[PDB]
Amino acid sequence: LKSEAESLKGKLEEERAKLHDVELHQVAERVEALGQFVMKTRRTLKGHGNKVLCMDWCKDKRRIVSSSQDGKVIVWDSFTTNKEHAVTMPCTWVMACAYAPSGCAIACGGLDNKCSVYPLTFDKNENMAAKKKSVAMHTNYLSACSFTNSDMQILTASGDGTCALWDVESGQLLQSFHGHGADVLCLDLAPSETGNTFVSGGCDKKAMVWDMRSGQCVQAFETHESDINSVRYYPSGDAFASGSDDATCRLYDLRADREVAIYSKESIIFGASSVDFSLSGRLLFAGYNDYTINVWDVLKGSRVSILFGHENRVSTLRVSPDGTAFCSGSWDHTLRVWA
Amino acid sequence: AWSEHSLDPEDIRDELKKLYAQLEIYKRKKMITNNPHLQKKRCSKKGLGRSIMRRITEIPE
Amino acid sequence: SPNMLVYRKMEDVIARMQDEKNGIPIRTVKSFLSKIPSVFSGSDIVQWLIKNLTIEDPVEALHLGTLMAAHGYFFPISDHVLTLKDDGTFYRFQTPYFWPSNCWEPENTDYAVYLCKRTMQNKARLELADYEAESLARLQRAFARKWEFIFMQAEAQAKVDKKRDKIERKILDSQERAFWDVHRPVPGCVNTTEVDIKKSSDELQQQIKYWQIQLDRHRLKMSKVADSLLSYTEQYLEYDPFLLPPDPSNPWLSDDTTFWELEASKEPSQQRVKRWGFGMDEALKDPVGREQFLKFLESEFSSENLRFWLAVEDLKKRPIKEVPSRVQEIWQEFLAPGAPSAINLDSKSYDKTTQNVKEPGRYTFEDAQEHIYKLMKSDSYPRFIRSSAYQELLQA
Repeated sequence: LKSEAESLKGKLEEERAKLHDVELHQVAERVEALGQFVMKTRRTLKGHGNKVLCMDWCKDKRRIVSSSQDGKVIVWDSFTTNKEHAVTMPCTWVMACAYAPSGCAIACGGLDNKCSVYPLTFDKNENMAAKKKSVAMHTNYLSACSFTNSDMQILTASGDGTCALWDVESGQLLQSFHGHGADVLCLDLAPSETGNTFVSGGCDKKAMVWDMRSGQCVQAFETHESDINSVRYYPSGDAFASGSDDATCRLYDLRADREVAIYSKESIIFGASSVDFSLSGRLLFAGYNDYTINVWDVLKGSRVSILFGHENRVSTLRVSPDGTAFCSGSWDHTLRVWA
Repeated sequence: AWSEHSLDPEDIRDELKKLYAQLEIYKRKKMITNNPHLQKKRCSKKGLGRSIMRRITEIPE
Repeated sequence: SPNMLVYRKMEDVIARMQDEKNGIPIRTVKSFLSKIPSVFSGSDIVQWLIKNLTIEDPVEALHLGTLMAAHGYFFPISDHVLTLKDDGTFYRFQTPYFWPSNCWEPENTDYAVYLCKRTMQNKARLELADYEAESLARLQRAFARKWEFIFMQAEAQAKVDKKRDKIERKILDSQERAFWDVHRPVPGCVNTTEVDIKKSSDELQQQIKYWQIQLDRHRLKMSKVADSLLSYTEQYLEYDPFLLPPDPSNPWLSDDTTFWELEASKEPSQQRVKRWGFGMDEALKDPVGREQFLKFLESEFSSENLRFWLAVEDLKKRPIKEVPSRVQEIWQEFLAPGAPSAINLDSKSYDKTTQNVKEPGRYTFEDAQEHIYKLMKSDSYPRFIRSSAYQELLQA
């Protein structure tokens, strides 16, 4: 039985040889290489009073959401730099925020085990926190959320190693995932509206993807050298790469079930603390720990720039959905809007 | 020498001699530091002796 | 522990740095004022980086050097605040007992010890800066009881080290000065210690079954994925607003608003209409596409299956308060035989529907949606793209 198991593994090796006969970039050199970039600053935000540790775009493609570690969530307008909201969270280390699709609510929480949600609108001029309605709550610090496109169901992840979907008004849990054994830190919707799936990976050096229709851990992968700190889907809905504190970013397929190409460089050594793609699906973004950012070609594997703006470390990073720019999360007590 | 073995043993023995000398001066100060209370002096002396013997037995290991 | 690996890599770095055969040479300068040995100039380390690391940007290699030097692997001999500045100033490596990888943690009494010692070595000047004098004032006001043996061991150390040769006292005091710079830095520069709280911490039958599911796990060649990825890039490659955008209107860069505002206008641009033609999924993503596709389906008297699928999706949005209220109703409207909207099922489809319809579920109509969805994707979208309305709208 052990011999037969290993022989099925060798047959997987054989089919992988047939499928990967030529390497991704071994065919990718064919596409014409890419030219000069001139991206640099186009805005600045000066409102926080601490580090900043989460940020998200709206679907209106111009606003800003970002929460801090000192209790104060913000809602800017980088196009205008003029505050239209403000809110204070009861706790510290607010480690994850999210924006409503239409723009109705935001979920901020972590280290208090309960993920509050506030009605975004200009409804009550008294407070953005006063309508705090507990919706989810784990028993540990809470890593992130993905309002999964209905605006009435949010994901969450804690140190429990187990995620779930939590309704908006009720607090009524809807399904559970307990395939893990460590602190999960990653969560992102699929782009497709075909099967509302999502991924969760974490301290276990692995990544695993849930199918929300059941709650069964269908796919699972492990190649990282340490804890992982975020992941994102290839925006055609077909694959997803990532990076961690190995500094060695990688990209993974769903159809072949195999690593596609290494993303590392001996020069950068520090940790990798975000990734996000460009609407083309051409570039790659990642904030790092050596204070730079690092745009990489997805095919030819070369760097294309390093755009030194942040006096401290990169916290987390996103692309605006329209496809026109990107912002950074960083340890410098302010944000920029990098075009 | 700006080194690793040499400078390692150097800084190590430096801290070691600093500790042991601190200890000897503590022994003399037993009665010399009459400025404060006995048991308080007792507690300070005891803690110093304990941490010092600990650091010694660790330097020996 | 994560950062341990980081420090290990940079340890690799400095180990290659003070290499026997290669490496920077730690020189002994001679001056009209004095003769200082065992130093070097920051231009040396900059050159060393550029040589052995191939860091194309001088600025990039300088930033790497900057944070390395702000983690206590070398320091400027005459300054508190660790910063590598490419010029003629004198540096030095650190000692293996005083790296930062050694889990070290100073405390307030020990800061008091180093304060008394520095202030009492020389007695020619307050050999210090204003922040450190400020720290000592507080240590005085709060450490009222415990001072004496501090002073004691301080001057004891002073004798135990001055008793060794004059250059020895200098180099040892320089090192065990800088290593407390890095672990209690000047007010401005960032600490390089801290960490984030997150990192603050039949059997063979299921085995064999996993093996079998790996077998039936249908895969395709990487070249296939290569073509798919390149092509999905290309088909919007000319849409990438970073690389090559045809609409040069950039509300970020060129202080315009018109691009997004055209995006808000329901009338589709010719880019928009060409982009619809790739896949009806993207169409349904487009509200404009939904409207025009629905118009054609109506005028062709064929506006039901899209109506159904929109019904399924609009059902998948409400909370658990309305799931039953809609599922029975939607059955009675479409999936109940005898209703006008006649969704059409096969054996196992209608069986699944009849069994699940008793229980409203978040994945209620999966197989039926698959059936009708492959139907629409196989038939409707093709003729729509082939349609005169599509061609006339894409022309202008």
